[PDB]
Amino acid sequence: DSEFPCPRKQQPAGNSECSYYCEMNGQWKLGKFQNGARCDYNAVKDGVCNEGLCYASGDSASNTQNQGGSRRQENEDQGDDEWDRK
Repeated sequence: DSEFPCPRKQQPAGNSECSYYCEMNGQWKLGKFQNGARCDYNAVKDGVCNEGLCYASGDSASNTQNQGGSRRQENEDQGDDEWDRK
């Protein structure tokens, strides 16, 4: 128990995510399905989802930014063509 207040919710057929919709405290709140439903990660990894988004289990990995850069100008025209003024 942390947040997401609503009773165990009801998922339809052809599901792959876990979140729900219900009205608690006069605001639309997200609810929770049976802890660990199948995700888009069912026929590629093991699917265990709950608490608003899609989740994966069995394999985990993380990526970092080893490439990057900065740009001073995004256009070489140095103006806007929407106004069409110089």
